Amino acid sequence: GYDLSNSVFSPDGRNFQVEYAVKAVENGTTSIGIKCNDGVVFAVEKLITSKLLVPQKNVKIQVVDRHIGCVYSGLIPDGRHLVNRGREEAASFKKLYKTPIPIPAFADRLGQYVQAHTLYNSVRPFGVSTIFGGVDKNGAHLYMLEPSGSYWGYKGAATGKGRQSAKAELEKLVDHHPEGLSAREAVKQAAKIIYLAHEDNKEKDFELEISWCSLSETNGLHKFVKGDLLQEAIDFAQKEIN
Amino acid sequence: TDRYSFSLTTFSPSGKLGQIDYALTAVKQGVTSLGIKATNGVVIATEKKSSSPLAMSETLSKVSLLTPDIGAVYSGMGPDYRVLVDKSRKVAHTSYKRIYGEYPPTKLLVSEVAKIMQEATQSGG
Amino acid sequence: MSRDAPIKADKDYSQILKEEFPKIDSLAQNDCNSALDQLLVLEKKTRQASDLASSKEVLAKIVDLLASRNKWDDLNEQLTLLSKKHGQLKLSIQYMIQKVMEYLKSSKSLDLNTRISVIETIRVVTENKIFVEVERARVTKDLVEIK
Amino acid sequence: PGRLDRKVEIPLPNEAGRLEIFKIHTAKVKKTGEFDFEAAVKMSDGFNGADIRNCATEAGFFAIRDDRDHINPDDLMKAVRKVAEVKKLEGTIEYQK
Amino acid sequence: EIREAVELPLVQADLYEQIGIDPPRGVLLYGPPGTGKTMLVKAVANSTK
Amino acid sequence: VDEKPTETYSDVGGLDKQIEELVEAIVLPMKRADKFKDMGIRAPKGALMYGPPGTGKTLLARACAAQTNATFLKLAAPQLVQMYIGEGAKLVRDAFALAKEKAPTIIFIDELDAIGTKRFDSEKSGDREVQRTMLELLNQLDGFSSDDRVKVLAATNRVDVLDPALLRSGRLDRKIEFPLPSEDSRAQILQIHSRKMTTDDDINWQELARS
Amino acid sequence: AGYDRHITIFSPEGRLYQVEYAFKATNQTNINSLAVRGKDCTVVISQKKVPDKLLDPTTVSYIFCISRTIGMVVNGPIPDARNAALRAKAEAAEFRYKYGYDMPCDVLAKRMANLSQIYTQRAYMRPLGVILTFVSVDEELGPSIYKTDPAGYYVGYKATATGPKQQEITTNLENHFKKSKIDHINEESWEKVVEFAITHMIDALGTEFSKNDLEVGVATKDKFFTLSAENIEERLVAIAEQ
Amino acid sequence: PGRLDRKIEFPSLRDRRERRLIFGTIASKMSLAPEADLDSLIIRNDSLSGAVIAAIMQEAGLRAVRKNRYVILQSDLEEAYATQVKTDNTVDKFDFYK
Amino acid sequence: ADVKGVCTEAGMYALRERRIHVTQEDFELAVGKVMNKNQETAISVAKLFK
Amino acid sequence: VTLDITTLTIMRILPRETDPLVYNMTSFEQGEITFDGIGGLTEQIRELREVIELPLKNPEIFQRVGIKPPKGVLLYGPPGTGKTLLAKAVAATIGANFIFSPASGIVDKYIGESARIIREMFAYAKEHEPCIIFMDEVDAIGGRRF
Ligand SMILES: Nc1ncnc2c1ncn2[C@@H]1O[C@H](COP(=O)(O)OP(=O)(O)OP(=O)(O)O)[C@@H](O)[C@H]1O
Ligand SMILES: Nc1ncnc2c1ncn2[C@@H]1O[C@H](COP(=O)(O)OP(=O)(O)OP(=O)(O)O)[C@@H](O)[C@H]1O
Ligand SMILES: Nc1ncnc2c1ncn2[C@@H]1O[C@H](COP(=O)(O)OP(=O)(O)OP(=O)(O)O)[C@@H](O)[C@H]1O
Ligand SMILES: [Mg+2]
Ligand SMILES: [Mg+2]
Repeated sequence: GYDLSNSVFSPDGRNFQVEYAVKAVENGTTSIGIKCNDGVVFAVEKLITSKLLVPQKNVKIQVVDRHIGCVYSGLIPDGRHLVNRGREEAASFKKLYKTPIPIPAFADRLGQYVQAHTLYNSVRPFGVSTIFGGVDKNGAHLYMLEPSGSYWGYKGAATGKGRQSAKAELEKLVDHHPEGLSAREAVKQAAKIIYLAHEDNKEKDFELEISWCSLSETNGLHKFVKGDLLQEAIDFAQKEIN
Repeated sequence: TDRYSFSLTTFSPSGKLGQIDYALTAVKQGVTSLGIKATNGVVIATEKKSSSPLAMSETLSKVSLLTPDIGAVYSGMGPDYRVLVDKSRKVAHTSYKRIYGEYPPTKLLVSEVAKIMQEATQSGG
Repeated sequence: MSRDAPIKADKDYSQILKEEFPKIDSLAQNDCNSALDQLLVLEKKTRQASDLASSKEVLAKIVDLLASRNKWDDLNEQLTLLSKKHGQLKLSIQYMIQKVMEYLKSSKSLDLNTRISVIETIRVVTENKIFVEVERARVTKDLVEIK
Repeated sequence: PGRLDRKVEIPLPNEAGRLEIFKIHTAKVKKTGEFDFEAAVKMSDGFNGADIRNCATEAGFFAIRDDRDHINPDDLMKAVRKVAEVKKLEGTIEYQK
Repeated sequence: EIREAVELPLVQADLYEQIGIDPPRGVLLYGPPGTGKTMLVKAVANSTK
Repeated sequence: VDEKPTETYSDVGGLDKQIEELVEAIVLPMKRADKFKDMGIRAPKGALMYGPPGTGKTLLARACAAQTNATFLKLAAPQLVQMYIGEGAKLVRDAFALAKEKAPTIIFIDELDAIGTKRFDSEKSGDREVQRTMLELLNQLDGFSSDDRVKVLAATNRVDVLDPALLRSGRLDRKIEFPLPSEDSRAQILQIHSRKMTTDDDINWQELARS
Repeated sequence: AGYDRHITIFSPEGRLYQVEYAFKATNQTNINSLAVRGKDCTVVISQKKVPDKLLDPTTVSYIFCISRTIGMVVNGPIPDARNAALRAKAEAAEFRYKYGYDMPCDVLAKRMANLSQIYTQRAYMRPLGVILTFVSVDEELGPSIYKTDPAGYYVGYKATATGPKQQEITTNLENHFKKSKIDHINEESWEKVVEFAITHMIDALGTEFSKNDLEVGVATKDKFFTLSAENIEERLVAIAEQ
Repeated sequence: PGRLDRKIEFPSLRDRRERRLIFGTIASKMSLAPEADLDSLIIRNDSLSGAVIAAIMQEAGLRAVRKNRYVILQSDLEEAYATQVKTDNTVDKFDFYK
Repeated sequence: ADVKGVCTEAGMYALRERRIHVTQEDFELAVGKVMNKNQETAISVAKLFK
Repeated sequence: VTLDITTLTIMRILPRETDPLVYNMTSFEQGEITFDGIGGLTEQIRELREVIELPLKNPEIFQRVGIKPPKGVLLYGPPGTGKTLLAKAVAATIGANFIFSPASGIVDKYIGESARIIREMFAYAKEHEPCIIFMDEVDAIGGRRF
């Protein structure tokens, strides 16, 4: 019984519910966040379930404000509620203080919302991990938010099934470039480790979506990488894994 | 939501109310305090205790002031005493220093605080 | 650590300052003190492996100081400081102290000079109880002979 | 206690405690020349000490498939993914004094 | 309680008899065995001899 | 052994991936025992076979162990449960002693929930009698050598009921799942039964397999 | 009933086991702090640990600025740390607004304390599993440390430590003020109190520290600052040259 | 009764003078340092059994050989306490029910 | 139950004494030993065992 | 002592009886490895020999302290972690007398026969001393009062 809910406590410091929420996020697809010098670059592995689908017509990276990219894994519907909530909170701050929200401020807000869902009998703690960042005027920042309401700064973060492949390769990238790398050069890097993170997920086929927010390419807005730039990334990675 | 408005204190099958039977044991697991009533005065005396000896004890109070004529002293729980001392004072001002513009008699103050305990015996949550 | 930038930079400096070790070495001829300062700044390392390397530069250099008959007093104070500075890795410094005592026995010096330096050196390692001890007994019996 | 005075726990192999295990086990096998373990093993956690010697055995299967006689880091990086995957079949949960 | 129970009928049984208390019987010691039950039996045995 | 007939791979319908793993896991550390040694590794101790009932777990293992020849020991896990201890427990003891003489041999335990209890925290039950044939199993599946050539195949209906001391490699190292059939696989299965009886010549095996 | 510690209800022993379970969960970050009162300052030192190279080291933090005079040092999980950081900020705005001077630390100890009681009196609120150390320098009470805990109990301190290995620190502090025979070190400058603090911590925890493994917060008169890794580096050399 | 009359209880709880003797008899046998004190063992846990005081002192005597030293120092004696501690929330220095 | 253990306690007190007689003072102490025992199993409802 | 089967006289003294079971325990140690078993958990290897190997070589260092000579070890942990390998390595490296007992080969059908082995296996341990008694993967008689 004391292993069933969130308002319970147990004399092991465990609160079994919340730990079970990580297990939800562990069924998700790989999502990485590459922190570069100029901004942030997200990419998500998007499973192609069937050849019946209409392709490139589902976005798992949703914008909050005009400058904070948000991409999440775990329960897809559950995550859509958390993003809607952070779009309310962004909009409240934009009115009350007439500037686009800082990212350490966006962090406070979301952080509070999921923490809330471990203190009542009548709620369930959300089982999603978010990865969100952008450019504000104090510079680019990146945050990963655990379903437990835990978060930290990050020069590279990931979550998903293929968080195993992805993490080791991010170590490789801070030891390649310990003085950082360009946001343009990092499009090709997000392609490379999303492809490698589909060797823990090779029972299907997938589509790669890449988006960026960097100061120096997009004027500090959260945009998608699209057209011919996007296929250069696909080819690059495709040839390394062959 | 919430739906804790059902009583969490109930009669016991054997009679007596279990939760108040539990609470009284707890008073005898605490510190010790006593009071002697004299002809020309009243005294209360109690022990000051802390986790470690390197903690202060002047920043802690177990004899607390309700009115300039009425002090309280407890035995039982520290956290639970702290809140009720504040509520004791709040109700002493709002219902007797606003409506009679002075401090309440001891019997009258006693009774007020006995209602606050009472709704901690009745109702949920 | 959180950056790997210290690692590339530190290791790299170690190899380069072997090539700039002859330029230091001629310079010690004109003024030792200035050369000392240079090798002293070098051995400020935030990366572990490089400590082993940079301490070797100082061992060749101090041979000239030790042989001299005023400058070895100054040498005895610097050994003290090294142990204190950060710790700097507990393998590095414990290899140097030995290599110095070893050098003393081969330099040849006054009965007096030998005694007094040794007391200064056994004293540093009184406030230690790591690798130090092995050496400490050996130079203690070297000193017993003296008295 | 006093029948049983010391209670030693050996926990699961640590972050670079796996790396120390990897080095004795790569001596045993035939290998190309591998000392490029370090990144991959830390972030493929889930291994007990016996499963390190199963990453060697399963890498000598990935090796058999290719028709190779040596453990390659190409064989080894497919092996870590697979070994991890088979143990997530059932969990284990244990707590101590 | 042990010096009443074990030691007093060994030194002289008749102490009981003449007051007119009939002697207690058997001793059960209970408790976690870490409590030094066993330890006490050995302590008074070396002592009574 | 009695010598159980081989059913080969041609009375199997589908199950290509399962055969490939089965030969890989058990049969080839025996035959290429030289190359396991040349490589420098050790053989895996056994292979777990698990997945939903209907997939011909028991059928596959009999057919393939008879085809390739290796001494096939027939043990059903409930037989280890006995109300005797020191005689029921002694079938386990004599089952290694036998097996090390007749080595290389494959010890096929059908079901592994009867002695493969997840429980080892038992409260007030005769489950501490059951687990003494689980414990004695984990001892001889440790080397004190003369077990490097003795293997285990195990079939089981569910794999969520196994002991944490059978999650571990050294016991059953390779862990094979039998999946629900596939489009190609279903069509095959139907043709293997229907070979036995007489059909008309207007049959289409794809039609039945779509439907 | 089998329900008897799912809610904050007394036991046959007359106790709140539920609340005790909070104190077994104040030791999960396994960070340790020690905080000492100088003569005209307060100093609090805590450990910093990062589990990976891939976090940003700056943001990892446990010493949270509440007022510009009241620092707050958190032992126990960072989700409940934040919720505790927020509530406190709320009361600090609230006090200035209605009483027309900045919040006293003393008063923050009782508000956040009474709030804790309210979480163990509702039968649907789970208490924060954070021990807060509040450091301040007041002019009306002098330098003070107030420790609240998940029960809502609190007392003053002459020095205090918190953390799982905090018994060890208690030995150092007890021995130290036994020799001085006074509750506060007679030292007129904050520098040498940072120097003292680190020394007892090196003795107690048995490990020497570095710049990137420390986190230091200092309360002076009328301002609260945190020192960066660079200012901490200076302090460490000067212990060696005493 | 008539087979078993007496029931001699042994309590683990004891009292504050009896933990002091029991620490004190196991310290009579072994060597200590002047650093070491028996009086810092009272303020900790207040429910121990006799075997686990013979146990801590023994475990301290192994820790003693890893420094290499034949006098029990107070560094050793506190670390031994910290292993096989069997911590309670009914004992002194761990309460809020005061 | 209480009075049989009062009578036994007076003769263990006279046993300690080492005099044959039972004296009236033994019965001041004895009455006090059982009445004290009776209250030490009811303040937390502790059994006659561990 | 021997007896005759028709005169019933002691003819001569015989050495002690020694169960047939316990010679298997003295002749399975196989799975052997050096001082080092699994690495990076060396710190726990060194702790083990504090209790076991250190009073074996010199009881005279536990005499200076005036503590009881250390004995008794419980090894417990998550599975597969070389608890069982370490046990084969402290028998190999020191080379002190070993058994052994699996949890469930000392269990017998006949009662007062399963008491017999384990009593008589401590007896053996006092002649062939120093001795290490490795109980392996005990959960069989681990059981409570029930
Ligand atoms: N009062 C004490 N003083 C000194 N040492 C003690 C004390 N109590 C117990 N010990 C030690 O603890 C150990 C256990 O005590 P003892 O030998 O009496 O067994 P026990 O508790 O009856 O165990 P079991 O009956 O299960 O075998 C002994 O080594 C004993 O000397
Ligand atoms: N690949 C196949 N080819 C032809 N028939 C098949 C095939 N696989 C299974 N079958 C049929 O299904 C039957 C059931 O198989 P089997 O008993 O081996 O399976 P299992 O999954 O271990 O189930 P259970 O153990 O519950 O009986 C076979 O006897 C056979 O008739
Ligand atoms: N640390 C290690 N390095 C290399 N091989 C190991 C290591 N530990 C265990 N193994 C391998 O695993 C096999 C079985 O594990 P072992 O029987 O020694 O372990 P255990 O932790 O007591 O668990 P169980 O008793 O359930 O087997 C060994 O025979 C050996 O090949
Ligand atoms: Mg005993
Ligand atoms: Mg084992």
